[PDB]
Amino acid sequence: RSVQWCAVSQPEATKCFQWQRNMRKVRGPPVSCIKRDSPIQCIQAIAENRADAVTLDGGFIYEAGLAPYKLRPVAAEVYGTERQPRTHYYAVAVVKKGGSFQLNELQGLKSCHTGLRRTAGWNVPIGTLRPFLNWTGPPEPIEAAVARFFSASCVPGADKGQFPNLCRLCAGTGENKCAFSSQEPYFSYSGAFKCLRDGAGDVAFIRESTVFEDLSDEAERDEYELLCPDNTRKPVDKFKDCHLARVPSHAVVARSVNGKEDAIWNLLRQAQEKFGKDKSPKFQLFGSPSGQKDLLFKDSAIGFSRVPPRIDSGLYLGSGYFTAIQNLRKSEEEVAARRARVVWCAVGEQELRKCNQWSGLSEGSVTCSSASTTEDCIALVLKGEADAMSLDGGYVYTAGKCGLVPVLAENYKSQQSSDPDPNCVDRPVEGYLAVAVVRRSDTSLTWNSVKGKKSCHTAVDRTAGWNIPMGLLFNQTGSCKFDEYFSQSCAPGSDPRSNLCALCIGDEQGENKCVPNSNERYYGYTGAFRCLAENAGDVAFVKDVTVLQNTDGNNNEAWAKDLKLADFALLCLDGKRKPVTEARSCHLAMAPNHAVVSRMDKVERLKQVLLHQQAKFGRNGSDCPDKFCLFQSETKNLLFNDNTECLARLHGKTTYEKYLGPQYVAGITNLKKCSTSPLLEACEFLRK
Ligand SMILES: O=C([O-])C(=O)[O-]
Ligand SMILES: O=C([O-])C(=O)[O-]
Ligand SMILES: [Fe+3]
Ligand SMILES: [Fe+3]
Repeated sequence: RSVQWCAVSQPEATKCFQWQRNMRKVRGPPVSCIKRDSPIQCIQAIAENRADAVTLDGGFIYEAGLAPYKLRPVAAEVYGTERQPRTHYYAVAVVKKGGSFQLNELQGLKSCHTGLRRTAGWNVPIGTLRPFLNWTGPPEPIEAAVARFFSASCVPGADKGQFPNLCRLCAGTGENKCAFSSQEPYFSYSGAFKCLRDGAGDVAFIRESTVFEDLSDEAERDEYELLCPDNTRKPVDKFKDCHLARVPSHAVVARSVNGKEDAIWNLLRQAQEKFGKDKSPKFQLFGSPSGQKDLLFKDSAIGFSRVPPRIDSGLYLGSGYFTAIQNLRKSEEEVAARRARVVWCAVGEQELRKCNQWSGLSEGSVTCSSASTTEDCIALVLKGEADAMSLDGGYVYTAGKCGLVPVLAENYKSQQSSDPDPNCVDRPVEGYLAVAVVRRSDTSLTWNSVKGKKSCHTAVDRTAGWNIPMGLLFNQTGSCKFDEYFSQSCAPGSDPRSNLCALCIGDEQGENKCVPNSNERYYGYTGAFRCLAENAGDVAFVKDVTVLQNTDGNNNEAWAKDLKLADFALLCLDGKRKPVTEARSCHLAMAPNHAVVSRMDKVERLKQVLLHQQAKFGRNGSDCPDKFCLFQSETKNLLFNDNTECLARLHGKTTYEKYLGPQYVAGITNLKKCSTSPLLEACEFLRK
């Protein structure tokens, strides 16, 4: 079956045709070409299946990610060199030398841009100069404000109608003037450079390549330089050192659903290899005829790179640049309100309910967001759509790999440095005892003979219930087969078809079996524990407070009502057995305290909001419990552990690595080797 590319022009359809001819020629996968007049029409061809793929600028991957279309990028242009190739470029501000104005002195000058809504020609620069625009906000389109900032401009695609100034130096003819296409001489990255070049403009907003690509001679290059963001002028090659922004390369988007990703990927791979960088005159994928530029793909791209399926437009774009486009549409106050506000990610209904309820008492400082899985919560923090949540030392690793960092850690009752403690915030964290619990009665179960029995775990990927156990057991056999370790388990967030989920029970309705959220009755600390207590598994991987807090009337949920501590025992690594109260000398390992994680941009504020909220809804805080307890769900441990004495200062461990430790870090790494999350795969891709 053939893969239908969408051409947004004549000369692009043409190429696509020559592209066509040499694939079937050369025996390769087939490509059918479509014609349309523009990205949006190309974006609508795709979603009502009238074409399969189209390559697009950052500004449009965005557009394309919106309902009703909702396309997703599947391959990224790679730029640079085979040696040092990249999936990002630099939005630079280029001027001719002789003059001296810096990025702040642009008001009134004439500017040349790539087109309306394009990373480097609109989105980046206008976002950089907002502060000078004196933009009142909606309903007055920013355009209105930029058209008043510069004297004359060329902003292909702007409304000549409403924004005359914006089209003033456009060089096209009649209806071609100021068009979002090749009819307009000053369009895309080379137009905009020609504009500066021809003296129409004063500044051209383009990518770092444009002058070396369009400008043959080095010494010709010497007539231009870059406006750095530090109000300094540096040479055209110090891009790395002087750029407005660093951004995501263009990408082939395609339908999320019935994408035909395979094919696209396969056609690109092949086409890549056959007609890629000087591999076949017979036809060139990244070269356009003389007079033309960037047909289909970006002249001088060096290939394509797959985009890991966890990624959408929003995560493809990056927190920074994604929210930045959003912002071209909100007053300065609404943007500022969003920043003072801490959006919390809630995992499930229950956690969502409590979050709300806090929301109401935060006095607008805390609002709620939600997901049905932790990882889906780390993905919203990344799209800047949520901002914080408390994670197990297991998710601080993933998050860490993703760029998020530990802000504050939950603090639990001490090494008995004691007292109901006044200086907990400054009190250094102590870790928690990851233990292995079994019923007193199974006198013959030991560390050494647990293997093969049925286990109960909090969820896959957490310290206590997965990483510590599974890890002690993996050292010994090197078996990546974590599902043969125990006969049938309850390890939420595993294949509900697999063994790992055989004893899980979903909800009160036998629904949600083996899901990583509170809906599963056997999920988390308390849930792994009750999986034992109802003799579903034989060993549970929890912490010791779990047994204490859930036995001896400590828990008055029927399941737990009659259990007494004396019926439980902990398995020592030594082959011994011990009473729960002896966990200090009888535990598998010491786990690091859950930590609240956030993007780096939001740390100080988060600090604040949380240090203030705990004064009021904390353990020994004000409105608690007349009004609300932040740290009480009652054994559900929603949003935080019910045993958090407080939220304490980091003491410099403020990188998932300093925080977690060489050891712990080493360990997850090994285990993740057997397989990694689609989510860790995605972040790997956006990191490099
Ligand atoms: O990034 C840009 O400015 C473009 O693609 O025109
Ligand atoms: O450590 C664990 O298993 C947890 O925090 O759920
Ligand atoms: Fe671009
Ligand atoms: Fe934990």
